[PDB]
Order: sequence, then C-alpha cells, then structure tokens
Amino acid sequence: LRRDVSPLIQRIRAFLLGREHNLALRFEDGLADRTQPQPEIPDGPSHLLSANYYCQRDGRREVLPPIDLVEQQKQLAASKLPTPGKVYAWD
Amino acid sequence: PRPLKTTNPAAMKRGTGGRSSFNGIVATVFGATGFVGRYVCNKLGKSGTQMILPYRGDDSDVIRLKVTGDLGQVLFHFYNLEDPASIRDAVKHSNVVINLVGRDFETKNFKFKDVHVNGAERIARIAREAGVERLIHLSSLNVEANPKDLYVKGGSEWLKSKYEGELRV
Amino acid sequence: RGDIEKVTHTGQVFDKEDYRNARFVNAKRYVNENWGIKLIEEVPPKECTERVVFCDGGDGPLGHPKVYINLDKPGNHICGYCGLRFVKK
Amino acid sequence: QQTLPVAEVAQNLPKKGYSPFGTKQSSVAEWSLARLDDLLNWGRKGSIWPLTFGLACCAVEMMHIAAPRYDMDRYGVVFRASPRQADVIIVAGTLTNKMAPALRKVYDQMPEPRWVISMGSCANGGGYYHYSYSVVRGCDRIIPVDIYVPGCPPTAEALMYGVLQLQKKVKRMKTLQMWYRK
Amino acid sequence: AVQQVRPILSVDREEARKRALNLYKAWYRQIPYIVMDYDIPMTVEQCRDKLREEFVKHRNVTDIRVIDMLVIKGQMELKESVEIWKQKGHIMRYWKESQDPKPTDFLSKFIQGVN
Amino acid sequence: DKPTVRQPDAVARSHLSDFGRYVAECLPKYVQKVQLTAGDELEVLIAPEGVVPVLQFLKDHHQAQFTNLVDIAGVDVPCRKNRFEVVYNLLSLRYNSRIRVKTYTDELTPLDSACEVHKAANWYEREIWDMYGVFFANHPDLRRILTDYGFEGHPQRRDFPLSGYVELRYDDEKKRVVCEPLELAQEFRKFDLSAPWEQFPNFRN
Amino acid sequence: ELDGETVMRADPHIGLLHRGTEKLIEYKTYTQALPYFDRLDYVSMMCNEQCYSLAVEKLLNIDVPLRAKYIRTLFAEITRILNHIMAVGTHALDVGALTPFFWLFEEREKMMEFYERVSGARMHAAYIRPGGVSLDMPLGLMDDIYEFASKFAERLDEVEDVLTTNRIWVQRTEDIGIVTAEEALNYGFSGVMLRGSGIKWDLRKQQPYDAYNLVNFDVPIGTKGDCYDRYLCRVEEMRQSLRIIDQCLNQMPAGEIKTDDAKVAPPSRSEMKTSMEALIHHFKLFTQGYQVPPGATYTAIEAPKGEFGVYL
Amino acid sequence: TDGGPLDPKTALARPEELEQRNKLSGKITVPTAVNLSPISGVPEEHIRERRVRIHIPPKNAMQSGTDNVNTWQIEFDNRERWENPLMGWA
Amino acid sequence: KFLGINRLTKLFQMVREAGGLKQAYLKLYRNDDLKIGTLVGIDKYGNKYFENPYYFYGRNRWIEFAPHVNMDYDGSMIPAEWYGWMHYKTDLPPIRDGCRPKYKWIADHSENLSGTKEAYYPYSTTPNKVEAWEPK
Amino acid sequence: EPKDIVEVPKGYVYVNNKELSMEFADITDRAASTMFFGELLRGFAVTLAHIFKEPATINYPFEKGPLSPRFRGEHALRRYPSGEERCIACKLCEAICPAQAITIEAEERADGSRRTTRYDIDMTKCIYCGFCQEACPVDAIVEGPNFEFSTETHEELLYNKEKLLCNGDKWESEIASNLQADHLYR
Ligand SMILES: CCCCCCCCCCCCCCCCCC(=O)OC[C@H](COP(=O)([O-])OCC[N+](C)(C)C)OC(=O)CCCCCCCCCCCCCCCCC
Ligand SMILES: NC(=O)C1=CN([C@@H]2O[C@H](COP(=O)(O)OP(=O)(O)OC[C@H]3O[C@@H](n4cnc5c(N)ncnc54)[C@H](OP(=O)(O)O)[C@@H]3O)[C@@H](O)[C@H]2O)C=CC1
Ligand code: SF4
Ligand code: SF4
Ligand code: SF4
Ligand SMILES: [Zn+2]
Repeated sequence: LRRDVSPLIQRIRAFLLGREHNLALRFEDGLADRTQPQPEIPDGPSHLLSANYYCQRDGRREVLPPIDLVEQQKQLAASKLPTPGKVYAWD
Repeated sequence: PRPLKTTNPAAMKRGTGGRSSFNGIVATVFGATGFVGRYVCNKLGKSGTQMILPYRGDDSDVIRLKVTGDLGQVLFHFYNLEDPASIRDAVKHSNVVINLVGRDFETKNFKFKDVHVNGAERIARIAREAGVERLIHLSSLNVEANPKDLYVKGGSEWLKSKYEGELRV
Repeated sequence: RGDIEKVTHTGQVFDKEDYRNARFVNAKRYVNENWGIKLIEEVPPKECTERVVFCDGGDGPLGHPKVYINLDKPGNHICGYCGLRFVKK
Repeated sequence: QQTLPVAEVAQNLPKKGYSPFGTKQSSVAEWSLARLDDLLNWGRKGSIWPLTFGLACCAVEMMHIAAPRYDMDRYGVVFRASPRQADVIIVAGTLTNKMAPALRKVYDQMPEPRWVISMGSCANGGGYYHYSYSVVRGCDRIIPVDIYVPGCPPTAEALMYGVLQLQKKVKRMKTLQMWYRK
Repeated sequence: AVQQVRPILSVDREEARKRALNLYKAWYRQIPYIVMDYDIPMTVEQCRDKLREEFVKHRNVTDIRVIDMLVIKGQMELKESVEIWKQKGHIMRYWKESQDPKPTDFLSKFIQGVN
Repeated sequence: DKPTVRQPDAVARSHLSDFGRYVAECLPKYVQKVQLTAGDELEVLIAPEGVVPVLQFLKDHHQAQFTNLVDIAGVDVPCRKNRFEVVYNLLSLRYNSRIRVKTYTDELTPLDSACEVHKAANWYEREIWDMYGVFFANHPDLRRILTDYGFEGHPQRRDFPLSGYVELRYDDEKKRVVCEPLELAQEFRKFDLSAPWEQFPNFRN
Repeated sequence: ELDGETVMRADPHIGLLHRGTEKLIEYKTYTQALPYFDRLDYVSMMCNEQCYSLAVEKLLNIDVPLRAKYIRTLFAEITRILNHIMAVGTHALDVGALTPFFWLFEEREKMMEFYERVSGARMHAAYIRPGGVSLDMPLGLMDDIYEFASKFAERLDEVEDVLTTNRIWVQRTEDIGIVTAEEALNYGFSGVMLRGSGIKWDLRKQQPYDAYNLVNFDVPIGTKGDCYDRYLCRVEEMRQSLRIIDQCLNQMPAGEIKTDDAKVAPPSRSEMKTSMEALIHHFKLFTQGYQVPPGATYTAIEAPKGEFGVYL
Repeated sequence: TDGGPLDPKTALARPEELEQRNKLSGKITVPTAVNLSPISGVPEEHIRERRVRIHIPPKNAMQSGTDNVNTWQIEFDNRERWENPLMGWA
Repeated sequence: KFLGINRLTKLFQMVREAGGLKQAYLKLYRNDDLKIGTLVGIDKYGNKYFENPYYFYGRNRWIEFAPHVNMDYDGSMIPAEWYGWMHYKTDLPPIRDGCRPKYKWIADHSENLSGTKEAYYPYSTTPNKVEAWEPK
Repeated sequence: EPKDIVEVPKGYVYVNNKELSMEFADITDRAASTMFFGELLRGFAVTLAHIFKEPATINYPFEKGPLSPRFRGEHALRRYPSGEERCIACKLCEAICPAQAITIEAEERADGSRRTTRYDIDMTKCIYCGFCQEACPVDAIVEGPNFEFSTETHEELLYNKEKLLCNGDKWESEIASNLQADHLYR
C-alpha cells in the first residue's frame, strides 16, 4: 500500500532507533483530498439587517485624547502605596 | 548651421549627467572586451550613453560590461570580421562607432592585414553605408610608410599595418 | 522580421529611424495578436424587452460589479465594464 | 513567440541530442574541439559550487534546496565556505550601502569562470526597499549577473529552476570553438 | 537674540578652536597611516590638501555648538580611520573621484542641460 | 454587548492612574505632565534635565522596579520648537506593567545618557544618534551604528529625503565602489492620501 | 581583538542589512506597511504580523473574533516551531552537527507547505492583518496539521537522541556563555535569554493576548544560563507549542474570520458585486486605507527570540 | 548629607576636572539664529540652488472638504523630470 | 521471502514494462529514477503524465517528457491544464475536468525563452504624447 | 529517581534541575556510558536507522512539490469570456502595490470604453503579495501558477502590458480553475 523497505530492514531500523517507528513521509491515504466541496463562510455578529446601526458599533470614534491625571484628580477632588499592577513573583 | 538629424523628442538629450539619463549618443563600441574598451565603456556609461557592444567570443568575456551602463543602455551583439552582415546588424542604429579592434600578435585566423587593415575597412565601409555620423578609429603614434626595423627581422609589421589601415579608413 | 514594424492595440510602433529598434536585434518584439476591440465587436448585441437591464460579467461573483443600464434611448448601450452591448426594440 | 509543438509535429522532428553545438561541423579539428568543449562543459555544469553568502530572508529558502525535499547535492551543487573554492555566488537578499564593497571583494576574489545567480527581488532590483537611501538598486550595478531568479521568496522549485538554467547556460558556454574561430 | 542652552564639550569659542586644531593635528598624524594602508591612489600631499580644503569649507561657521558638532563628527571619522573600519571606496569619497565636473558659465549650462 | 468594540481593563486603568499620580507626587521637579492614553498605557512627559534621575527612580523605587528598558524610540516632529522627542519604554516584571517616559530634545541640545541606569541604551541611544543626530553626553561609545561609514546626514529626520542624496555603483577606472548623485530610474510616485473630511470629532480640541 | 585564539574585545558591527525600514513605513498606508513586518524578522513571520496587527487594533479600538484569535494562536505556535527549528539547525551548524539541520528542515518545509496552503506564499504570508485574518483556512488543513503534529514528537525524540545526550554537545554548550540574571535585567534581555537564566517571565502568560488565556501550557525555565539550558528551553517550548497546537485543533468555534467594521476590514467579493457601500469602502480602503485615530501605543508580544514590540 | 561611602571619581578628581564638569552642567548664552547647513548633511549644491516654498496647500475644487487645507507645508522647487529610454518611466 | 526478493520481481517487471534492457537503460539515463505507475494522460505536446499513489507524497504524480527532446527538459514544458494536476492543486485530471474553459483566444503553452534569440524585451506601450510642429 | 534542586511551581517546567545521583549504581551507569561511549553508540544507532529510511527527495523537474490554489506567482492580466480584456484602468492595484511596481497610464479607447494604454509591472520591485489580486474589482490582475520564469537578463523581468496579456492568454485554464476553487474564501 505504502512504499517502504521489507520488514526485516524495518525490524532492524526499529531495533536501532530504540523505539517503534512511525513513517515521517506523507502519503496520499493519510492526507485529505485536494478537491473539496465549495464552502460557505458564515456571517458574523453584525450582518443582521434589522437591529444594527454603526453609531453603536463605531470603535474608532469612542477613543478620546489622553487624560491628564493630575488635572483629573484636581477636577474630581474639588492604606497601601500605589503600584503599577498586581505583584508577580518571578523568583 | 549644424543640422540635427533625429528631430524626435525621445532621441534628444535629456536629464542630468548621471547614468540613468540619455546624452543623445547611441555608440557602438567595437573591441570592447580589451584593455581600452573597458574604460571606454565605463566613460560612456557614466554619461548615460546607450551602447551596443559587439563581441566575437564568449558571453563571459563581456558579461562584466553590464555594470557600466544602466538598464537598456547595454546591448550585446555577436559579430565576426569575416562577416559583414553582423556588422550591418550592429551599426544600423548607431550615431557613433568606436573602433578599438586590434591585435599585437599574429593569429592563425587573422593576420595583421586581416585585423588592422581589412577588418577596419569592413567596419568603416559598413558604418558609412549605414549612415553613422562619426567614427573614432584609433591608430599608433609612430605610424610610417616604411618603418625601419631596429632589432628583429620581420618587426614593425604592426606599425605598417596600422598606417595602411588608417589611410584606408 | 515583421514583429518590429507591427503595431500594438494602443497604436504604438517604433520608427525606422529610431534608435530603439536596436534593442530588437537579439530579442523579438511581443505584440498581442488578440486585440480586445475586434473580439468585443465580434460579440453580437443582446436584444432585451425590459426598460432597464443588469450586467454582472456573465460569471456571477467572478465578473464585474452588477450595474444597471437604461434602454429607453434608441441605439446600442455599451456596458462600461465588459463592453457587452444591449438593445431594446 | 513560438509555442511548444503538437505531438504530430513533435513526432515529425528528430531527437535534439545532448550536444548543443550539433553533431558534425565538417572539420576534424572543429569536431575534436567541440567534443572537448562538450566534455569540459559537462565537467563544469556538473557540480557548480555555490558560495555561503546569505544576506537575508531569501537565504532561508536557500536551505530549502539543502533540505531533503529538494536536495541540491543530487545535482552536484554543494556549498563551500571560501570564495576561492566556489564557482557561483548566490546573491540573495538585500544589498545595502555597507555591503557594496563586501560583495565586490567577495566576487572579485572568486576565481574565473564566474557565474552569479541573483535570487530574490531585493537582489534583482531593490524590491520592497528600492526607494530607500541605503539599499543598492539591485546587484547588477556592482557585479555581473547571469541568472535572475524572480520570486521574492522563490519556491525552492523556482530556485532550482534558476540553478538548472545556469547549468544549461554553462552547457551552451563555448570557449574552445571560440578559440578556433578567433 | 539670547538663549540659555546646555553646551557640548566647550563653553566658549576658544575651547572649540582648540578642539578644531586638535582635529587638524590628529588628522595630520593619521594621514600617512591612511595612505600606506588603505590602497588608495592619492599621494600624502594630496591627502593633506584635501584635509585643508575640508577645513576651509567649514571655516565660515561661527556658532560654537555647530563647531563642536563638526568636531564630534570629525572625531568619529578619525576613529573610523585609526581602526580601519572602512574600505578604500569610502576614503576616496572626499575627493569625489567618479563625478565628472560640471561647467559654471551660463552658455555651457544652457547648451548642456537645465540644471 | 458590543463584540466589535475592544473592551479595556478597569483595574489596570485604576492601578496606572494611582501610580501616575504617585510618580507626579514623587518628582515635582522633573516630571512635567503625567497622562494615561487609550489602551491602558502611562506616559510620563518629563523635562530634559530629568532624563537620568527619573529612570533611576523608576529603576530603584520599591513601587517602581522597571528593571527592563525594552527600547528607546525617537520621533521627529519638525513643527515644534524643540524638534525631536525621545520615548523610553520600560517594563516592570515585579508589578507586571509598562511605562513610557517622553522627553524633548533640540537638534543641538544634549541628553544625559541612561547607560549608568540601563546598559541596553548603550546601543539604543546610538541608534538615536545615527537616525536623528542628538548628542548623548557621558556616553561610553557614541558612533554611527546602522548607516554607512562615509554617510553624511541623519536618515529618519524628516528633513532628509526618502531615497537619500547619493547612490553607489562600481567603477572600473578606479576599480572601486564609488559614490554618485542620486538619480532614480523611476521616481517615487507620491500619493496624496490626506483625508479631506475629518472623521474623529474628539481630537480637534 | 584576539590574543591568540581567545578573544579580548568582541565588537559587533551592524547596519550591513539596514534597509531604511521605519522611514519607509512612514511613507506607506497601514495595509501597505503590513508586509514590512514579514521582513523585519525573517524566520518568525506570523508573530510579527500578529504584533503589528495588535498595535493597529489597539489604536483603532476594535476587537478580533474568537475564530481569528484561535487561527492567530495556532499559527503563532506553528511559527514558534519554525523559529526553534531554525535556531536548533543554526546552532547545530555553528557547533558542527550537520545532520539535525536537514532532519528538522524536512518538517520545517512541511510547515512552509502548510503556510502556502493557508495564505498562498511559502514564507512571507501577508496573512494576519489588522482586524482578524485575510482568508479562512481551506478545507482539509486539519488532517494535515494533525498528522504532522502526531509525527513531530517522534522526530523531536530522534533529534534529541542524537544531540542532547552527547558528550561533545554538552562540552560545547555547558558552562559556556553564562549570563547572570541581574545582567539580564540590566541589559534589557527578553524571552529565552531571560528564561534560560532562571527568570520566570513569559509574555504569553503574564500579559495574555489573542486567546492565549483559553489555552493551557507550561513555561520552561533554565537554571544555569549557559547554552545547554537555552537549548533545552527551546526544545521544551517546541513541545509546549505542540501542546497548544493540540488544544487549538481540539477546540475552535464556527464563525467569521475578520471583524465586521467595513471601514477597517475589507469587504468580501459577494457584497462587492452586489452592494454599493461595500464597493465604496473597498475603494477607500485600497486607495487611502483606514483612518487610524491619532495617538501612541506600544504593543509587545512573545516572539520566539524574545519580546517583539511595536511603538506605533 | 549622608554618612555613607563617597563617590570616588568626584573626590579624587583634580580641581580642573571639577571646574570642567560644573561648566558643562551650566547654561551658556547663544544666539537664537543658528545655521545648521553643515550639520544636516545636505550637499552644498542643493543649499545654494534649491528654493523652498512655504504654502497652505490648495483645496481640491471638486471636493467640499477642508481638512487637508488645515495645515501649512514646506515643498521644494520642481526640477527636470525625463523619460528613460528603456521603458518609459518618469 | 521477507528480505525483498519480491522487490526484485517488481524490478524485473519494471524492466519488462520499460521495453527491454536497452529501453530501461535509456529511461534510467533520462529520468533519474526508474518507476512504474498507471498512465493517466498524454498532453497535446506529447508529454505523458503518470500517477501511482504507492509512492511518497510529491512523487505520486510525475511527467515523462516528449521523446523528441533530450537534455533540454525543464519545468516550463508543462501546459496550463496539467499544471495544477502536477502541482497537487487539484485531484482532477483535465480528461474529466469539465470546468476548465476553452476559448478561441487561449494561446498554446510556451517554455521559458530566456537566453535565446526569441526572448522578451520591454518597451513603452504609450505613443508619443507631445507632438512637434512640422513646419511644412 | 533523582531529586529536584528547586521545587517547580504549577504550570512551569524546569530543565537541568535534577541533582546528579551519588549512589553507586548511577555512578557506575554513567561511568560505563562514559568509558564505553553509550550515548555515542545510541546516536550512531539512530543515524544508522535513518540510513534505512526512504528519502523525501522529489525528482525535479519530473516530480514537483505540492502547492495550493491560492499560490502567488507571476502576475497575469485576465480577459473576459467574450474576449475583451478585463482591466478597466481604475488604478486600485497600483494604489495598493506597496513597493510601487505597477505603472498605469490610460485614456479613452476609440469605442469609448475605459481601457489601459500602459500597464507596466516591475517584476524586480514586486514582492508577489496578492494585494493587486484582492484590490482588483473586475478580477483582472491575478497571480498565475507560474514560477519557472527565471530570466538571463534584468530587462526581461520588467513586464509590459503585452507580456502580461500573453501570460493571461497562456495560463488561462489554471487561473480560471484557481479562481473557481478560491473565490468564496475571498
Ligand atoms: C560497527 C561499529 C559501530 C560503532 C562505530 C564507532 C565506534 C565508537 C566511537 C569511536 C570514536 C568516535 C569519535 C571520537 C569521540 C571521542 C569522545 C570522547 O573521548 O569524549 C571525551 C569524553 C570525556 O568524558 P566526559 O564526557 O565524561 O567528560 C566529563 C569528564 N571530564 C571533564 C573530567 C573529562 O569521554 C572520554 O574521555 C571517555 C573515555 C574514553 C577512553 C576509554 C577509556 C577506557 C578505560 C578502560 C576501561 C576499563 C573497564 C574496567 C576494567 C576492570 C579490570 C579489572
Ligand atoms: N598599449 C596599447 O594597448 C596600445 C594600443 N593601441 C591600439 O589601441 C586599440 C585598442 O588597444 P587594446 O585595448 O590595448 O588591445 P586589446 O588586445 O587589449 O583589445 C583588442 C580588442 O579587439 C578585439 N579583437 C582582437 N582581434 C580581433 C579580431 N581578429 N577580430 C575582431 N575583434 C578582435 C579583442 O577581442 P577579444 O579580447 O574578445 O579577443 C579586444 O576586444 C588597438 O587598435 C591598438 O592597436 C595603440 C597603441 C598602444
Ligand atoms: S527578495 Fe523578498 S524574501 Fe528575498 S530578501 Fe528581499 S524581501 Fe526577503
Ligand atoms: S503581487 Fe503585490 S507587489 Fe506584486 S504587483 Fe501585485 S500588489 Fe504589487
Ligand atoms: S485594479 Fe484591476 S481593473 Fe483596476 S487598474 Fe488594476 S488591473 Fe485594472
Ligand atoms: Zn458588463
């Protein structure tokens, strides 16, 4: 079915490998067909025609200029020390 | 006073002095394999001259001359001095023909008359019949009618051959 | 050789006095023998009944984008993408 | 432009033969020099030795003719480190401003006969970095090129097409017959 | 007008002039080792004349930060010439040995090309 | 919900807000403005004279152990009075975060080198020397790193053209690779892709 | 600078392959600037496309679907195997072992065949884009990738049987090039050179991106910091990449391949031929491209050589 | 100050070295009109020959939008373009 | 006989199927491997396409070139219809591939003509756009 | 079993972490593998086993490697089934060509149709990326299956409009099959 050596040389190769040998070389029986039926890619979450508007889906307009943190604290104000994040132990 | 033959906007001089531009000269460089021919090809390719380089031998001898010119400015041709049809194909679209063809020793196929006199006559006659404006054939400094031999018997055949070639051109 | 003096479908040919025909002494000139104009006027016009018709290249998704041509004006109406001609009697 | 002939016309034509210079040349000395040139070009198109150069990504493809799918050693092609022990330099990758005298020195120290394969779009004409300041516009303007492998990464099929076309160029290369007709 | 900036290796003009003269001395010492090693077709006297011309075309500047930036760049070329760090193709770039000279009269510029 | 819109991290926003106010409280002299951009990244705009201590503070404080300096990026903005800006990107492994420290530099004004703090900058500022041309004082080795040895000018400066000023070829009467003025065989076709209608109304203020 | 055979001063000179990439990126559209990143790093490519795509998607504030996330994760670990096979073969040629170069480049050529199957190019795929992937995977890629991942464990077992246990490889790798961890942190190391020196730091686990937090794997940590620990760390990243490939072949959902912002992602050919606004969005996405909002970002991923960052 | 170990490269340095470090840490007075032509690396021919036009770019007359008008820009004078004799590019 | 004597029998079957010892020698000289397989197709230009699924993937389908050429075979002799079948793009040979079109303007296949007098050389396709005076 | 120097955390793997055993059996085992070349003989055994394997080489050019219908090769200009060339000179492909290889010049044709008069592709500036294939609205420019088009001369790698039309005429069947088997992926 598949091109290989006779099983005496196969047993010699399996003894010299130290393990049972699976064929590295690919064959036509192990692979899929080259001609496949024509697929249909399904629609995503917003190809519905009724409910969606772009104003609720526009990620490019929901960004803002960066927030001055001292000015933000000054506007909104008129224990452990602050860390940049959760403590991770890489030791 | 001095008429301009081409009168085509693609054929006139354009651009600056670099290699990618065109200087309006379409030069055919005979004997470009040799010692003077490399420097002549480089000085032509510095100014953006479209060059037709005819070679008589192998392609590996003239593959080094693609460096001097840009893309489209170097065109190789195969010729022989016993065949005027290849020279007619070479100089049919040339304004300048440069003759650097020469040999310092006798060859079993080409004698001194066959390379300095008769081959120069074939090149010059084909270039005159093809409408080439200029021809810049070289010579030797001490060319004479009867150059007397100084040391060897049979010497100064080269100088006499270059002299007879230059008056016949 | 006749390919040097042959004219392409864009109306281009090099002159006999031009230096640019010296590039074709060692490599032949490529002129496409299938001009698009002759093969688009060889196709007969399509007779239609409706006032407007749609064109999509004849292949569906593999043609051009679908456009609608009006046929109330007398004459042959040419699709601007594929060059097919429609007519209404 | 000509096409490949129809099988009836192909059956009408005879076999081409191995020799590109023809069978007979109507002279004993011309036939002897043509057969000596055939033996020499067989010895030269067999086992061209490329150079371990590898400027860029196109080089990774160069190991895919080393890799056992394509096996460049089947054709005689085998890499050598020194430029003196090499026929071919495969200029494959981006040739920059700092590598102009490097490539010129490595090409010049390589001995005649010299054939250069230009693999990849950067080595052919600059490619995706053509309009930059540092990249030399192709490797033609420094060193001569005999074979232009066109793919940006070429398939190793397409690189061995360039290698086989170089072997066919060496097979058509004639020096002794040129010496007889010079 | 007036501006308060951080200096580069010198406060006044005299130190920048001393650094430029130190560049000239170091380049003078480095020229005979450049000539014998780099395989260039330039005589030692031609190299010193080119060094003089390179200093002459930068005599016109007056600002001390511009002068010290020129000193830093000249020290970089000196360090790229003490260690070899370069080829013969880049040493000859100062002479511009491949560029054919262009005429300056208006008639020859009119005849040759619009540049 | 909104599957197209990217969902941010609220706890990372709160942690970087508290740490940015902590940094602005700790160094009132050198820290000029602390901002928190979209995408949960903190930018600490600083004075030039505070280029070396603040990073040292960010190397050595107990709530600021930014041990890795991953890269230094230079941005050339020619419209400003101080032209170049220099962006230090630092990664903290202990608190698992990143910070950006941005400063401004003229074409002649120095920057104090961060090689005493982070040794990776030992080449990184060299790249900023080669691409832009800002002098880094107290540098152990300041040389051009990426360009040619005989190269003149600084490439990624916006006053420099895209294709450079010169080209290289091989010349046989000098037997050398030589330098020629730049002539393209085909010029770089510049495309006008400027937006004629504005799209973002939040960035005009 | 050498006193004998031993080095005194090793100074690297670079810029020999400097192509002016960033100045050139400044002149192109983001879609045109995407094939640059295939040519930044040569032997891992879909990782660099992933990093640039996460940079543009963080600037655009859009989100990729789950299927595109799993495709990006699966091809990122396939790309990791390719980089490690490149690293193992390069280190074997530099040390002197000629054989595992070819023995692993057969499998590496199988993965570039997989790349050609999914994208159409063997190496520079241009596949991972801002807003998902360009194309869906073709039918039957599952069986091919599964057969390859079934055999690759035995191929690595044979390569490790030749290379790992040998005394010459140990004497050529162990106690050589030892880097301390404080030097690794001070000199800005990233990736395996951090992981070989005992530092527990993997960017796929600490700051996860593109569905790495729905898959489970192990982070290999070296002990000594020499060449042998980094080689064993690369082989363990190879095996854990096989594990992540197994999990991604085990679970993937059915759905879209790209985001549905038609002003960001290009539309398909059916709504090209039928609809009108999709033709407008195609024309303005392939003439001038999308409008990225103004601002700065730095997105860093775990490439197999280390942290790969883009400051856009 | 602190009673820890002092910095050895400042205590052991000569008085000329302490004066050299303090003078570079200060601020010098310079003119604000600075010519940076030899520093920028431009060839001198483009310095003496090219003319620079500062302009607001023209609005496209077929389009009502004025967002691309909203900046000023520097552009350089148009030199000679030509057709290459091989294939016909600019 | 458990050592491969049946493979020697298959080699002798290969020799008898090749057309004789001299024909097997000629086939082994031209094609560097000697193999057996079912004949799938014969392209107009005279090449033969064989496919045997017994071999390694990549050696399943192969081409024996036209007998009128020798030592001039290359990868450009394969026509457009058999190109996807030889490169494993489709599993359908063009004998039963009814989807492949055949128009009047489709030219026949050509090989690579570089290094030959009939090569390609580019030119400007647009004509002259600036007309001169023409005083007469 | 050898002991562990550092206790591993959950989800991490430590390599070179096992302490060498100091008992007599393991020392004798590593001593016998030292003086009798145990791992060298194991590597020689693995290598001698892989001598007996089947090669993965393919007989180029008689045998060619596997490919895909999406494969990017030589650019080609398709035509309609009626015979008219598909390209309508919209310059989307050149606007998206990221190395600016394509050069398009156009005018109105004599029948009034919008057509090209110059379609140049610098094949030495191309990167074979398929952006012109995706950008093309009428599916005119495609990447053909051809990749054996290595030339001896740099000028032959600068395609004219006529060379691309000849490539579209020559490679029409395989390009039509690929766009039949690939169009719903795009
Ligand atoms: C059909 C044939 C198949 C096999 C063919 C191939 C044959 C095997 C390989 C041949 C040589 C291959 C190339 C050279 C490889 C060299 C490897 C090498 O030496 O590496 C260095 C390594 C180094 O050892 P290491 O790797 O343990 O290093 C750590 C130790 N230090 C650093 C201190 C050295 O190995 C050796 O040197 C091992 C010893 C080799 C010499 C053998 C000594 C035997 C002593 C006598 C034994 C007595 C037993 C008890 C008797 C009791 C009596 C009462
Ligand atoms: N010192 C000098 O060199 C001097 C030279 N001259 C003259 O200058 C000219 C060029 O000199 P130079 O370069 O040194 O000489 P070379 O010998 O170096 O070059 C001569 C050239 O002519 C070609 N050639 C030689 N014989 C023939 C032939 N029979 N048919 C066709 N072509 C042939 C050669 O081709 P290929 O190499 O392929 O065989 C080569 O390209 C000659 O006319 C010479 O007489 C005058 C005075 C001094
Ligand atoms: S031609 Fe393409 S693959 Fe080759 S070096 Fe250039 S970008 Fe890389
Ligand atoms: S494949 Fe890409 S690089 Fe090549 S012509 Fe098309 S768009 Fe340009
Ligand atoms: S995108 Fe297509 S139709 Fe438009 S100019 Fe290009 S090839 Fe022609
Ligand atoms: Zn239509």
